[PDB]
Amino acid sequence: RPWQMKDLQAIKQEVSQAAPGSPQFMQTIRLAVQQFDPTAKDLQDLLQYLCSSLVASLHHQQLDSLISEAETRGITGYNPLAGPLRVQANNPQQQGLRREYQQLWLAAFAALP
Amino acid sequence: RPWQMKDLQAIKQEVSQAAPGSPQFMQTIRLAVQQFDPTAKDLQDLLQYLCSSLVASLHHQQLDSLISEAETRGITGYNPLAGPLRVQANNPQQQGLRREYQQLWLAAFAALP
Repeated sequence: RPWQMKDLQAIKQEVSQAAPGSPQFMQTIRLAVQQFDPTAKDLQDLLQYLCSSLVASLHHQQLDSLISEAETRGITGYNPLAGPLRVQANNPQQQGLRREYQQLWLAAFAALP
Repeated sequence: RPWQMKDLQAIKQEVSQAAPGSPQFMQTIRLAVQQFDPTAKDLQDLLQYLCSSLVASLHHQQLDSLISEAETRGITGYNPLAGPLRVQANNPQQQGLRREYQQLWLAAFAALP
C-alpha cells in the first residue's frame, strides 16, 4: 500500500510555504513516514519531489553521518555481511532496519536549520 | 477503517484557525474519534500531527492524571495483570478500554485552559 500521486501532491502543497525542518514540515513528514511505512527507495523519491538538489545533498550528508554512527555502534537487526543499511531497509523482512532508517531520515532532515 | 492521509489532513485543515479547548477544536476532535474509533496509537499520531509539542506534553500530563485517577477508582474491564490501559487499548478485542481512553483523551484536551 505505497502512497499514490495524490498523497504526495497533498504533502507537498500543505507545506509549500514552510521551510525544511520547520515544526510544521516535521509534523507532516513524520506523519507520512509513520503512516505509509515506506522503504529507503520511496523516501528518496519523496525527498527528490520535495526539496531541491542542494537540500537533497545536505540531507544526504547528514544522514550518512547519522547512519554511520548508528550502525558503527552496532544495531540489533543489522548484519554488516549482507549489504548497506540502504539495501537491508529495502527488504520487506527487515522491518527493524526500515524503522531505524525512517527515524535517521527524519532526524537528519530536521537537523538542517 | 483507520484514517488515511486525507482524513487527518482535513482534520488539521479545519482545526487550524481555532485553538485547543475552543468549542470548534473539541467538536471536530470528538466527531473524528467517535467516527473512526481509533486506539491509542492513532490518537497519539493525531495529536502529534495537530498541535505543537508543548500542547502535546500538556495533554499527556492531563491524560496521565485522568488515567491514574480512573485506575485507582476502577475501570469496568481493566485488568492490570497484562499491561496499562495505554497498552490495553491497542488490542482490538478490548472495546471498553479503547472507548474509555478516548473519553479521557477528549476530557484532558478540553481541560487544557
